[PDB]
Amino acid sequence: MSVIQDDYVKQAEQVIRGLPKKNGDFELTTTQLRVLLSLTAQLFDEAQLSSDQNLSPALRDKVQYLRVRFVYQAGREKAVRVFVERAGLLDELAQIGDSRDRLLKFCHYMEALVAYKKFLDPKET
Amino acid sequence: MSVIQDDYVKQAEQVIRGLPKKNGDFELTTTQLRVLLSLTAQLFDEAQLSSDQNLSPALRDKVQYLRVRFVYQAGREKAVRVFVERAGLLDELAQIGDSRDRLLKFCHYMEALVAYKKFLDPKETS
Amino acid sequence: SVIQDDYVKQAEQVIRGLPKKNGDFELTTTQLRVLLSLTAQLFDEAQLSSDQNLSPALRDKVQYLRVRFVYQAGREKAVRVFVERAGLLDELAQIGDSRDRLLKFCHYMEALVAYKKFLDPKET
Amino acid sequence: SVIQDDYVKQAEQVIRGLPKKNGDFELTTTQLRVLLSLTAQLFDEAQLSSDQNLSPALRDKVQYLRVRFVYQAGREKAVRVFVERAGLLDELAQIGDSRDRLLKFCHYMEALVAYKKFLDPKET
Amino acid sequence: TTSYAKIEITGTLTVLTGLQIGAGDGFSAIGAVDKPVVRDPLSRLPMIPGTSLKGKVRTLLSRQYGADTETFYRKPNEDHAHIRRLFGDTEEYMTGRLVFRDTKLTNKDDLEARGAKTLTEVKFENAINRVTAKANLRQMERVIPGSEFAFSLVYEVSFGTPGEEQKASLPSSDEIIEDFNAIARGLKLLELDYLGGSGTRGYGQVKFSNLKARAAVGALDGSLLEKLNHELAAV
Amino acid sequence: TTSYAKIEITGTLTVLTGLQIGAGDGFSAIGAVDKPVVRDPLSRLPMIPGTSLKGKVRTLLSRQYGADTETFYRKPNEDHAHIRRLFGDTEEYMTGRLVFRDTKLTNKDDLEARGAKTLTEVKFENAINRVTAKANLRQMERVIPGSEFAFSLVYEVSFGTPGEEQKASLPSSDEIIEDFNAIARGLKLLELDYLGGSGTRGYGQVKFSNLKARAAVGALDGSLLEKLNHELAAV
Amino acid sequence: NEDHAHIRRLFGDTEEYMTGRLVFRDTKLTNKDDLEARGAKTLTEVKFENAINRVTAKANLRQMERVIPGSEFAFSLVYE
Repeated sequence: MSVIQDDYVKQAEQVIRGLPKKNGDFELTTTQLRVLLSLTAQLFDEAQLSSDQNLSPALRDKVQYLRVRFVYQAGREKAVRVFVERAGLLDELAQIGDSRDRLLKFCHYMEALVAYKKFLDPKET
Repeated sequence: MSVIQDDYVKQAEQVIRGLPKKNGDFELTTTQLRVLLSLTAQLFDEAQLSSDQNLSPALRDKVQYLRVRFVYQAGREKAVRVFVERAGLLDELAQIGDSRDRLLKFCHYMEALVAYKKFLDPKETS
Repeated sequence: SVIQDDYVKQAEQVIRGLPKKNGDFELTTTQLRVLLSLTAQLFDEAQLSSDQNLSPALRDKVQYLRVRFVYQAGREKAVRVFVERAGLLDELAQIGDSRDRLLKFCHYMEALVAYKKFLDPKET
Repeated sequence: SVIQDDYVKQAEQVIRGLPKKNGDFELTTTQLRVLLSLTAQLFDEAQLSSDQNLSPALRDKVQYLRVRFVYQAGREKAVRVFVERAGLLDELAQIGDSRDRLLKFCHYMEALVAYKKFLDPKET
Repeated sequence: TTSYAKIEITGTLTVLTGLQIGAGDGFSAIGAVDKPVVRDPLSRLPMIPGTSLKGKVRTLLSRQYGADTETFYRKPNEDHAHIRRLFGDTEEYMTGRLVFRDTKLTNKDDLEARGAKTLTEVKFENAINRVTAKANLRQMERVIPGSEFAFSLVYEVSFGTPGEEQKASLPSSDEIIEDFNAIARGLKLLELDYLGGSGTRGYGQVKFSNLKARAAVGALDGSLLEKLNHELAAV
Repeated sequence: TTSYAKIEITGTLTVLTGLQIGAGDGFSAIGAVDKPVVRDPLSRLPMIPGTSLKGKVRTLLSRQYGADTETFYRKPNEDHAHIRRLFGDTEEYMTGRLVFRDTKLTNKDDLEARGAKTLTEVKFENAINRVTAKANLRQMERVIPGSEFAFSLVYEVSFGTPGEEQKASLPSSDEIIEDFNAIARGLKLLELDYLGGSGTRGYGQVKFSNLKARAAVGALDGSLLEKLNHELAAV
Repeated sequence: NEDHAHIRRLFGDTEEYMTGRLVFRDTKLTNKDDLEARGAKTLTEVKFENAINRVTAKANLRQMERVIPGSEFAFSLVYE
């Protein structure tokens, strides 16, 4: 019951090409997601060095906090709300109960949406 | 004891959905909780830096002031009155006592209610 | 001394025992807004002060507060049952010159107007 | 396929036509050092394999390299012109289950950086 | 002009009828009225925030210039070139030239020298019905009419923001007179108005006294500071 | 000079009106205002960065040196030769002789003893539409007045970057007093101006106290450390 | 190679004192468990800076990453 279609690079291109543009550019920039791309790097570098097949309760604690920080950021921003509901990130964060393998697929799918975000439009240098 | 359940993020989603409507747009705003959210953040920044599992007497008299500002704020607003009763914030504040990890448990549950309040509500988002 | 250590628990039982008419709570929160604006300024200068013993000016202001609790409870039947049940005229005689007796009194006083609005309708 | 036969003279066509600014060039090999190290660790591992179909442990190494080319081109201006004039991003999308298709990309990538450094007196 | 300068304009602001700026609205004390006033967060003194003082004078000056030229200025950045010169905008004059300040109460000891007990009074008001007259109550808090505030603002003389297609220059000494003439014209309009609050029901009548200019940084042109003190002489 | 030295200027920066150095983002995460302030990631205290204090003083000195010489400096490589040897550029004086430091709030326990429930206040401002007379509320956060930060600033006496066209030389005893006069002048302009944002509407007034120089490394002369303290006494 | 003789015998040069007597080491963060106990989410902070153009008064936002204050590194140095 995942949103990832086992390719996740075509799917990460089917999201950024469908984002609602404005008169000039996209309504979503990458400076609005810096607080969420900094918390997802701490989950990647912690779950990678773990040898177990299920998450530690100290590692499972900071997935609930990333789940709450996504809801708060999507609540006070219109462009982040239309981006979270398009990719399917808040429904996927409730699928990671304690699986290390389903947490690593989220971090691969997260940075395929950032790579095409820098590429598909200017004003990202 | 323990009016906050584990997996509190699922408990906070059902609290905000169970609020009165008043023509769609909610009766409760986050501006009515502004004097309360600025005191819980000061309490969370002082309990986190501590180390002992028992609260200092300079920290246990800021919990008693916080649970007397909740009662006064729920008395003169009817939108805040039902939200305090629906979430059980006065019963948890009386049962904190002196432990460090029933105060940090209260503040993590407090963040999830404000996070779901801005998400499930239009006439917001600026 | 009458004020306990956990003053919030005993300030709630005072409000539950106030007298009531066919409605409830004949004493309102507008009948003592001239007593609440004098208490809320004694709390400010006592907090900003640094010395432990009170000033001579910080005793003429406490002594003026005690003549207003009798001049307002005299001309009001609802107020004088509240002052005698909460014991506000007994506590103001204990504060001779100690600062922490004042701040413990002003914390207990503002825990009475918290449960005065919460334990009834008719106040917004 | 986008890669033509005798890619060595195709690779000289790409480096000869580039946005040469007021200096010599505008693209430097220090701007693609991260890409040149992930390719060299892929060519030196897919050559030592035996099966014609690529392993699933090598299938996700092509996927991380494809995301890496997309992120670098959108970040740097002078490397965005290089990846489309040479046709590199529409070449990584074809290597699904073929070992020899991976070697055609890596052999063509080696000839591009050889003429990149030889045709300017700034790099070495 | 000839050099860089900063001009300091000091004075005194005294309150004639009871003032209620009232931008607390929840942040204030627990034993307080429904609509409390702005206080200092440490010393609990009543205050004037300086954003209300700047926005009121810009609103009164946009109606004086909008009645002499017979146009309605719909929003800022559409104001006059004399209001957008000393107050800021976001189009061609990007910064002010006028720095307002927050103002605490000063004569606290002079009020307790007389017979004043609280720094803020509490006033009860009524709303009567024009048939079978019944009334509902409200309580208002306002600063007492003996209070005095230490008014001050700074004025800067420099190149400013010249724009991408222009040749930068300093404002001449004839232009500093027209800037100071519009300040004292905008301070005489405030003595008829009410500086925040109810106002039309008798609140916030205010008075200015002892307005004088200095030269805090750098010298002036000469025989120029005394004719800036004459524009401020008629308030 | 014929020696090497490192002089350290210490003092106290106090807060008169409320100060807001914004952060935009930066993880407050529980019901925070739309305009927060810069804090510390571990101690969670309000702080003043070294970029805000260096960049504000440099632009105030380029306005003064620029208007007194009738030249508008449009980039920091075009500044005066007394500005670029103190703050640095990328053509001739490669590194500046001054090192600014970040400051944190010191008197937290002093403010909590005098009755501060929070270290930052929340201010409710309100923009009024000129057509419909409606209300556009906003919430702003700022450091309360009375807060006090520890100020520190280092100065260096060495060869610097003596490029190939010139020979190397220590600064003489007349160039060091010429530099400390520009430091004391530049810190006196900040007291007649603001720090941070929203300063034309009353924010961010500061004041300097107890400025004193001290030779931490090396040997100065006998009548040099009393001439450098004579310059800092005018602030 | 033009430094003082006291400099070139501790740090080394290529003409007289071919190798230095001091051996420096690389150091990494040690109190990583002490920082996370006191409520530090990430080991680095992202700082937002600005560069105001003096002609048009416009902002130029940049983002810098830096190690937070309070960190500790186990210093080491060997002399021979």
